[PDB]
Amino acid sequence: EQGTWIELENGNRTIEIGLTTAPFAAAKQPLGFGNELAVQFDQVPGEFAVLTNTGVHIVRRRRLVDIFAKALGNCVSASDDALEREVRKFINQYGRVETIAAALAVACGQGSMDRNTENLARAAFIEYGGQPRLAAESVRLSSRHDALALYLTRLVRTLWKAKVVQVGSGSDISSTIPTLVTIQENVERLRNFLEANKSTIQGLAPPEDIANQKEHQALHALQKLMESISEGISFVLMLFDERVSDIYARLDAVSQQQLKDLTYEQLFSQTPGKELAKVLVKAIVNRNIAAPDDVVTFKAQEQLQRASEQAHNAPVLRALLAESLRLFEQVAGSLTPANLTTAVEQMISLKYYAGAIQLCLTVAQQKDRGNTALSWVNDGKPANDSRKKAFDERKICYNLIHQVLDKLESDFAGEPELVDGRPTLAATKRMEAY
Amino acid sequence: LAETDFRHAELLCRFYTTRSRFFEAAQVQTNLAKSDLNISLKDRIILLSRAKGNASVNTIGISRQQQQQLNHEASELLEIAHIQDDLLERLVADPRIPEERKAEIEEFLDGPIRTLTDLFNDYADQANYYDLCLLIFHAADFHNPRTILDTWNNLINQSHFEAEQRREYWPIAEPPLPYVYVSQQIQLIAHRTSLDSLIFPVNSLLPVVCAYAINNGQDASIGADPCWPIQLFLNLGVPHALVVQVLENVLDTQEAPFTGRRRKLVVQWIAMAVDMWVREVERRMGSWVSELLGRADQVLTQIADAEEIASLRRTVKGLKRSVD
Amino acid sequence: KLVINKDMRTDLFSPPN
Amino acid sequence: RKAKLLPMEEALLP
Amino acid sequence: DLPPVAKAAQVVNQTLQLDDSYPDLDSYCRPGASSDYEMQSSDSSWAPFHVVRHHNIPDKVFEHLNAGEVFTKLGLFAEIGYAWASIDSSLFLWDYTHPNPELIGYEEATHTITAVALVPPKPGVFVKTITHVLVVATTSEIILLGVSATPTPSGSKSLTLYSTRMSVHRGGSDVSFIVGTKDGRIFLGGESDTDIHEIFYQQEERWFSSRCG
Amino acid sequence: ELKLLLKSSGQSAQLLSHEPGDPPCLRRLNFVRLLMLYTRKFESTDPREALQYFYFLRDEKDSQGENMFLRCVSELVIESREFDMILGKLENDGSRKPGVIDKFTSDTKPIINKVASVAENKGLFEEAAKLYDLAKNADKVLELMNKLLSPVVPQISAPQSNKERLKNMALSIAERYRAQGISANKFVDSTFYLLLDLITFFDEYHSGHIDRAFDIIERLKLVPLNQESVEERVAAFRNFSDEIRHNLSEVLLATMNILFTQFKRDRDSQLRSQARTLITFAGMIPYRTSGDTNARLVQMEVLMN
Amino acid sequence: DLPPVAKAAQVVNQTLQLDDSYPDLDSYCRPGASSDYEMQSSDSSWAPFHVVRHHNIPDKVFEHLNAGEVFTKLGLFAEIGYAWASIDSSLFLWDYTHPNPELIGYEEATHTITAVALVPPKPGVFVKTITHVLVVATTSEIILLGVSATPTPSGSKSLTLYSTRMSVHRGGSDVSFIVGTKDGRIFLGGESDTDIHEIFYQQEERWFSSRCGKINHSHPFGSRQQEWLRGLYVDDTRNLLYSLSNRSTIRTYHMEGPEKLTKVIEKDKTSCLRDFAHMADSSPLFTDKTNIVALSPIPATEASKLHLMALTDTGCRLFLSATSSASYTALAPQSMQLQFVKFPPRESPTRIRTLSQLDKTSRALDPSALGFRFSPGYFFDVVRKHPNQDMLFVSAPDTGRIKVTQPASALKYFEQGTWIELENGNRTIEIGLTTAPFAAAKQPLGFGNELAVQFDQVPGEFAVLTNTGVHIVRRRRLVDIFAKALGNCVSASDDALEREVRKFINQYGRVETIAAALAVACGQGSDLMDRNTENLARAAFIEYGGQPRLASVRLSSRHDALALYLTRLVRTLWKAKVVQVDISSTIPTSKLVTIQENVERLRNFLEANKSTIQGLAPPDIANQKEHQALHALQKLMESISEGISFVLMLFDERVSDIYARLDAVSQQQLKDLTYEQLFSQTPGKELAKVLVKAIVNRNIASGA
Repeated sequence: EQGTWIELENGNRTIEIGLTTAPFAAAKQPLGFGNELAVQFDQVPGEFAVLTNTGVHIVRRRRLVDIFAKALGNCVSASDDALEREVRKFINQYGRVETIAAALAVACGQGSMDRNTENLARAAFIEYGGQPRLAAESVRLSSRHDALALYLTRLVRTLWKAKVVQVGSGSDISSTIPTLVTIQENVERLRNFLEANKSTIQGLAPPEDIANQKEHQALHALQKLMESISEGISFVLMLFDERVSDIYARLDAVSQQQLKDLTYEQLFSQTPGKELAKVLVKAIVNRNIAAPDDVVTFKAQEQLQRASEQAHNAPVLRALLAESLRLFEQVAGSLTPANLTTAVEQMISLKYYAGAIQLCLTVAQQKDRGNTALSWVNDGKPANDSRKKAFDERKICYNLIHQVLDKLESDFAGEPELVDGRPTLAATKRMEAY
Repeated sequence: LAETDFRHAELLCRFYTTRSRFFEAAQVQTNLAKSDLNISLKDRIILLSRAKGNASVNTIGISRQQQQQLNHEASELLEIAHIQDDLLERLVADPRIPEERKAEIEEFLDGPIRTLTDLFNDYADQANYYDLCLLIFHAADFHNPRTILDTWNNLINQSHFEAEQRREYWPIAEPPLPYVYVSQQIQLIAHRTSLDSLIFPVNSLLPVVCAYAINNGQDASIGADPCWPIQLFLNLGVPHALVVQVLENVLDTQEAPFTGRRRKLVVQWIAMAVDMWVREVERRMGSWVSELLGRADQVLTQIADAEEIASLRRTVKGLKRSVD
Repeated sequence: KLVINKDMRTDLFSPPN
Repeated sequence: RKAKLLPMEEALLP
Repeated sequence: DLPPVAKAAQVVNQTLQLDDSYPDLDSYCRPGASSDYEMQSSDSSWAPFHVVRHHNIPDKVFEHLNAGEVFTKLGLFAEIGYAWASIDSSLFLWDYTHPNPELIGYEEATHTITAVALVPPKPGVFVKTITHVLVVATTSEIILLGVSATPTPSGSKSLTLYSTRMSVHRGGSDVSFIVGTKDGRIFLGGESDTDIHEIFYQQEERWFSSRCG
Repeated sequence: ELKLLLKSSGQSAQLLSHEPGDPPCLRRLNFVRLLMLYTRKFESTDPREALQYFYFLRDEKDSQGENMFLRCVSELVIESREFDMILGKLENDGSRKPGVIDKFTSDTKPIINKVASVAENKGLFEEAAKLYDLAKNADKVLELMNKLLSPVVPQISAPQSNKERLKNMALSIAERYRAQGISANKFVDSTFYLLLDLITFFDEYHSGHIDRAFDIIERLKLVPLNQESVEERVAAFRNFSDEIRHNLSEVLLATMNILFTQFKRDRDSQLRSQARTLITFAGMIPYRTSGDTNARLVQMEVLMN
Repeated sequence: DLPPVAKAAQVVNQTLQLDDSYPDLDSYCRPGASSDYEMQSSDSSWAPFHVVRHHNIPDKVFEHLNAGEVFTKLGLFAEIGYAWASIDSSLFLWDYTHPNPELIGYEEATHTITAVALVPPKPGVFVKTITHVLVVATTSEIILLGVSATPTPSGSKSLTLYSTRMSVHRGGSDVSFIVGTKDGRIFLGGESDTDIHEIFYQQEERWFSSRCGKINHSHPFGSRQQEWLRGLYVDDTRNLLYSLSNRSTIRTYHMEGPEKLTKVIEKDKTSCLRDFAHMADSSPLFTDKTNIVALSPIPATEASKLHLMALTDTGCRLFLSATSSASYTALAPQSMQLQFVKFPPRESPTRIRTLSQLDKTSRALDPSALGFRFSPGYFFDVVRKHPNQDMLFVSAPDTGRIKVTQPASALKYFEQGTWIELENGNRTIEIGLTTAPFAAAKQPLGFGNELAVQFDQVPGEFAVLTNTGVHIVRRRRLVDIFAKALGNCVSASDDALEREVRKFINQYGRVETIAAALAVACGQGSDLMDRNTENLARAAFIEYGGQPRLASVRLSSRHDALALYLTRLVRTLWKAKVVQVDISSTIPTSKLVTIQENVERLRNFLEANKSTIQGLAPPDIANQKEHQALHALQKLMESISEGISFVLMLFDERVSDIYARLDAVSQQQLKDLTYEQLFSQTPGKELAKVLVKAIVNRNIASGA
């Protein structure tokens, strides 16, 4: 135990003592329950109201980072080998890893001149972080690495294994909006500290060797997780900033059920999570329309969606259509069969036959500029060959062209090619298309 | 009583400000910071910071000119006092300095506000505090394009070194990669300079940062965003129309390090910049941008990562459509 | 008003007297 | 426009 | 083998398991005894706790306290940041976080107040805007009041009292201790004996029962 | 529709003409003009029918590249102002009931911006916001919503006022933008939620809920209250949206008048210290009506002592 | 005894080791908890992230989306810059980086699409030009499509689709989650149950086996209660697969073989809560009412013990370790334990700029709806406090403070954080990495050193997909922050710079700060006024670089900064072999060019300021060794440039031809020649003199 005596100035009798903050709990079972260290960035430190006959005194629990920061505050004016002395006290009690994790935290603005203290914490994180070594292939990473993994973990512990959303029929977010922002701000602070000291942190800059190399690899991995964590949170905040359940209602079931049991861990560090994020953003992009390649494709869908939402103004409709086609063609080579089909169908509905056909041809030519398809047909289409793919991607475009021409003769079934002498509008679209 | 007691001049300033004679208060707060009285420098920073506020709003009876005449004077001194404070703070914590001299400095600096000449020569320039040297140039309206640029180069290199030594050591927490710390030291000036054209000349500084990003290999090799020099300046408030105007000038001259197959990276910058430009117009430029993106495409064929280039050409031709 | 004078300064890295 | 699906013959070897 | 963010996620998972393996109370308080302390001076940078602020009792209750004839008592509602003082048959609440607090008084009580407590309400009895129930025990009755401690808007919870028309005879056994459960059960005890009493209360009026027992 | 009509390439020609590079015995019809005339008659009060005829122009463009059908729908919406009917009404619950144009093309993102773009150019911000919000273009919605809020931040929110009618739409856009996880760039977005907090700060201030209003301003960390925060808060003001710096004058005075009232009701030292802080901040900040404001702030601090 | 370049090479080797000693994640996330944050306004120059551009969803996609009869869905393919939208039985892909994209439509499917994913292909199955496999899951079947995402001149992948005849009937279990492994294995899960399926496929058709098959790895039977999945997550570095259930149960599966999947750990929320209760700091932010909304695997390259991050709906990041029962027979873990918790920050987002115990009670991230983590710890949290507007909390490790912290026992999970606001109506759907995965080293020590890789790999960028568009968020480096901050000091005093510089020194230390100034002075960060910023950076490098002193000498921080910057410019080269034997070059030529340009710009900077920079001009013992040390570094720089030019010259010829007509000893010497030896050791110089003497001989045979 750690203890102290508090004297509230004489003549007043204590009457009652009550908890003002939320009840402490680091875990939901006895194991892990009392770990104050794990929650010093999730939970407010415990505050206690002490009622006497003269007033209420407020008593606050002090965390590791609070003690470490104030102790460093006593080393500012003091010596050089006085810091080493003060740090060893912490090491002999909390252990090297816990101690360095505290220094990292204080360097990042956690803690109770404050600049001198933060610089001192930074200095401790550098000079006392240890180094990687091999055991008895296998390497034991530095305490500096363990400290970093420890600090990062504690920032995301509330949400890591948590489901991203809650579903009753189309609704809620598991972790509150304001807490995700703070978690994000905390992580971005950490990232910033790493970059702002890329030069002086050992293992961050590029590099006995196997030790320092695997140290360098492990630190790199941690940093990629952080930016992934930041992106992931930035993504979930974007979800609930738009009309969410509207997307959900108009989803699959595998897409609906993948989102149901999606954890933050999966979003942060697993492929199925990235894939679903892509599905979701794709949905909100093809709805406001309802990488300069992935950006343009969205604007094109937005242009085409607005065209269909019109009262038919040759100027406005033609403009939107013409531009939509302009954009799609710029990203022809990247268009997926699903996006191409929907686009063509929308253009067909707006009587933009020629335009639709021109897009399909362009897409066919861009997914195969070497004409692997022409040679594969000129060679008799040998099975087991790998130009088939190139031919298939053109056949999907050619089929869609059939649908356009089909719908054209259908839409204009019974329409005359000439009225009062000159050609109609239905005739000119037939000529323009063909 | 204000003439010989700081804590009584405090009330006289409070007396005026409850009555809403704001100018008369800033008039005393400023005249008090310039005084010969025993007042700490950090208090004089408060005085000038309050004086700048009290002289920012109209007060009944006092002119607009005399109001700004006092706000400008107070603001100038506050900028200087902030340099002097940040300077002293760093000099005292500088291991390179003897503990005997540090006391001699602290007595001289920790009080009245000295001239930028005194702050630069006997202190800032000697210690090779390149960042604070630039703040002095800005605060002094220092007209010289070269020395401003030479100081920027030294500030970038010294910053890159401090960050690479740290990364080599890891040092309590994982330090940042070099360009991150370099990026921090520019942002710190950018907000603090308020983006004056003299000490922050994008015409020259952006090529320097882009050159540093190549000559020191701060790119995809270490997991960095290859377009981090563009991302830096755009987010700092530099106009899109200017950034693309500079990258245009870089892509044609082909002065080193912007030569050979490294120009593949110049086009990536141009794609990012222009892309962020059309996305900022479609959210809310002429022939010369279309002339460039098409000319940027010759570079990618002239260089023909076989799939990276191919994918990049289709990002350029996408932007050419978005502008025309 | 700034005037650089590298000529005669005071050694920032040497004590006084 | 429905995406052109090039054949399996090109896709898979040999 | 494994990509970067996947390797890191493994370290994170293991690290999470390390923190969640912090020893349980049973395993460091095993049968036996201990006197293990590291004492710290109150002003030390190592102090495990410290005083952060004090809030003086407002003068308007010091006046009422000295106006007391027979009985006075003080108490705390720390979970909503309120304190209270009873003077004979009168009760006064106030927010101690506030610098110039208003007194919320309840002087309907006819007999001396002996205990008061703040308890969760029974579900499905009151409107949702009622966060708590205020139990006031006198030498004659146990009185229930509705309470809304909604957070308007800056420091502590703005507080309003609501009458309920729920009261029980106190009976022969003094009430000095009132405690409440998560689900709004109210238990009573005191200094006359060891018996534990419970207060039931209901929404409906029934002919055979009562709203409050 | 039978590829028999000879359309006139140029749209600047007369209704009937003979192309210069064609034989003299054939003539050409300016089909685009033909439909444009017929439509103007019943395009004003019969939009639905007009669109049916505009569709035949889907296959044609103009000199500027716009799709003729899309342009005709833009002009028909600018004139008729039939947004709910033709474009689909986006209710304040998050639904988008499709419009009549949805039948003809599914890519309705451009025209909704076209129509939103002009109405924006005609100072009709309250409409341009509803239209941009219909296309889920939050970059523009929040931009315009910043302009409509800043003037009304310190105003008195009274029944049916222009504050209520704008605040209530902004909140209906805050929920639908959080429940759907939508957001513009942090600059536009940060300012938008910041104004919403300030609007709450004055709505509590004008109601006399001094304690509650003081707590809100404290969270925002916009005005320093302890001398240590002055340096950082002053630097932040430099890069905060001018829609915020505009209302700095009224914020300082309300906050001061808040401390001012609480003083007349140790604590005295604490209010006195905070009073000072506001002054020094205002002294170092050049802002709107800094003259009258800095003076009043100093007077209110003198009465405290 | 030891010449200049060999002395400077010694400094490089020791600097490389210093960067590779950056603390590993386990070391600063030790058992316990943390709430350490420094929050930055999003408009501040110190912001750790910022939005660089946005891409609206194409209008045609809005037309299809509002034409949806029953079901719609959006998603991201951030690896290739593509997004997708499904409408009932139709799918549409598009390049979101393109300003006016064309929609790649695919409408062969007969039933509603419920999931879509882009995974790697199975090796030895498809033509090499097929870069990915597109998995499309409907309510009736799963469909595989070949994909070729070849880059274009514009910088955005060209996407073409190939049919495969590969498909399998779905069955009774919904498919909402699809993930792929590095080797092309495809795993499936959904909202019907917790079972995990795998899709197999092969090139050859057999009479006893189809080209495409599906199996249930869970082998369920008997009594089963209601429970389904919220997500699937892969970690190739450990051959693990994780699932998260709607009851917040975490299941770990191990791939003991190319076709096997074995469940090895099952940890329910009660177990997590029990671990949490045994920790010193318990909190009301994590109870039996709390939900885990997302997981994020942590790879073995980043950390040995910590395997997984779990995010609660209250915003707590739970970091879990996993351990095997033994040390030998990949080895499967058998236990998982909650070890460390990062609690939420306290500062909420504000329009106006507002002004040491463990904070375990903050509600700032409550509720957290979506969460993502990317190495080395970039964290994105979608906070949904209001049902219309999402708020994005984004944080990174404070790499600068972590690197300087001393001793190791003082290490904590320091973070830099910020709030990015999305406009009203923006609902975030997904967030994905657009750049290459971050890695500063190949093992936990050194892995997270952002500072070391500032100039070797572009800053990380992340695509945030919403229902209205795609927003690009970019990580900011120290040099980006330093340059931006100095840009604000252009119009200020001599003391204004010194004040801003002192902020950097207190966080990053003097060496890292001066190295950033040197980098900015050399044009780093300018790929984003600029002459004045670079001149300010020069002024900071001179004025605050320190000086040499007697303790054997302690060189100035200006010298260490130059050594640190130079080392990081060549860290990918130094210890690498020059060649790979058909002989080729280990380092791509394009990378050698940029490195050389960076070294030369550094040299050019020193020459243009030989008169104003202390130590360059000749000067008592302290300044002497300062001059000698700086001289040695400059001799190494020119040697580096000469060495790189020599390698480029070599491969412009026909090296394999030269290598053939060569003696064995010289073939062996060239086989294991490193760049360090070429730059700083006589044998590299002697061998270089042999190769030049040999290339000209060959050049004469070609006789061009």
